[PDB]
Amino acid sequence: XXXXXXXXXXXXXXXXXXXXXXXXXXXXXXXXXXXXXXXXXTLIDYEDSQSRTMKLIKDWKDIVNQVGDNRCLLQSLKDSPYYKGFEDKVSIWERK
Amino acid sequence: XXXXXXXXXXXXXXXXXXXXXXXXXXXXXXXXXXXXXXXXXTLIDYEDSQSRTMKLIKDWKDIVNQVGDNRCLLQSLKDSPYYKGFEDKVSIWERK
Repeated sequence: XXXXXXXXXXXXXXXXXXXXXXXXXXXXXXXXXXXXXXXXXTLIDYEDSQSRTMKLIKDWKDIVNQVGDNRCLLQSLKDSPYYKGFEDKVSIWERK
Repeated sequence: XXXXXXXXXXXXXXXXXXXXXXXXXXXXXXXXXXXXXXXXXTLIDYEDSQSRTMKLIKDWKDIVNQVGDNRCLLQSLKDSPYYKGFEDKVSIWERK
């Protein structure tokens, strides 16, 4: 609204300013932690020679490549100058 | 997907219940998180027999009692049913 873009002009500017650093990082990091893994491990029924039953896993590269993307994304976050205030969550996701 | 939300419906109702807990707890935790930065170690100038100069510390109990309050507050957070989604930050502040 025309009245609100003036009245809130400072709150809007400061947010856009911070877009170069902490806020963009915030967004991307939240997404990385929310995703966690590329996909749930596939549950596939499998049968051996002797008639047992078992669920097995497939599509591993889909899962592993997401992990590699997340680790290199954390390395990309390690180059930000505002990393000193957010290092502690990065340690969590690093060890995880 | 429709197949997904009905298939996972058993979890969604319980996750909402979990959320009610988690939000109430989270808000309380936020207050503790906001607190930590404010405390300042006492700094004072002191002089020995031989005329050196040194800054020293006082008012220790003011600092230590806040730490005890924070640890028992974390124990109070450990009894919440929504602790399973927020355990990882509690581990940070526990070790810290």
